[PDB]
Amino acid sequence: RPESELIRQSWRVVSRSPLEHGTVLFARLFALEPSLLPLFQYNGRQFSSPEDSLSSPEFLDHIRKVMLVIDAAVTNVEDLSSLEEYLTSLGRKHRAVGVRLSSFSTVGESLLYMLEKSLGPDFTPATRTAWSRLYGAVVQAMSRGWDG
Ligand code: HEM
Repeated sequence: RPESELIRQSWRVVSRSPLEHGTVLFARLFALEPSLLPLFQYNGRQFSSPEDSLSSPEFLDHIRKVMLVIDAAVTNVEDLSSLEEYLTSLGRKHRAVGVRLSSFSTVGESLLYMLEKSLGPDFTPATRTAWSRLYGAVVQAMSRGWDG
């Protein structure tokens, strides 16, 4: 795919600083859907406010993990048979921690938000569309984990 290069080129900008950019993604996510905050239960404690998650090493590690999985998707943008089974398993894991599959739409919007804000004018409509397609494919693989 040649929309694979829009993804690779737009990801290089953000992939150099995964935590900063993933923080934008999660800040956006909780602004859009505050009910996701309690799903991050580290040491059986709930974050009261979004900003509390940003002081949590475990939550920031989760942002790193998310950026690593997105980086794997970018690396395999032509692929996604390398990752199908891993994503399913990642879906099952999220289902288990209580994430509703529908929340991954908000995540998608957060990721697109974050890429728009990082790329400015370089986040063309084509780049947007490419990412929506890639993210959609990632979620489709993960959705198998909600065993449907
Ligand atoms: C609504 C959005 C999400 C929520 C509420 C969420 C929540 C969680 C929680 C609570 C865990 C277990 C604790 C931890 O490892 O920190 C987890 C694991 C993980 N999440 Fe997320 N997550 C979300 C989205 C994502 C997305 C979109 C990705 C990937 C692009 C992702 C990648 C990971 C990874 C890599 C793990 C470790 C899975 C394992 O090996 O056990 N998460 N998530």
